[PDB]
Amino acid sequence: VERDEVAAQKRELEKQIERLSQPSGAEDSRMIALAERFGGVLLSEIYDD
Amino acid sequence: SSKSVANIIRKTIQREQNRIRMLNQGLQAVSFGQVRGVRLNVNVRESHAI
Repeated sequence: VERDEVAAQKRELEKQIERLSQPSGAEDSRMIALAERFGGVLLSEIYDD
Repeated sequence: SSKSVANIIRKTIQREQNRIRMLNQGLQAVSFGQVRGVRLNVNVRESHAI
């Protein structure tokens, strides 16, 4: 039980880490295709710096 | 990291193509002998695109 609880916490941590990964950490699940399919740029990336 | 490398290569290629296309506009309609225009053709090699 302790192992499974720790594993759930772990999985949440890696999911959170991944969500910030690429191309610039955002809702990249579909934001990617939604972004390159149209000649636009992510606002968060625009304000990246 | 590999995905990021690929994306940055693609972005740089697009930017350079845009810049070269912009520069190309100034050489339109240059009359030299039978020559009437000059272009810098930029392309992505298939052997590297794949």
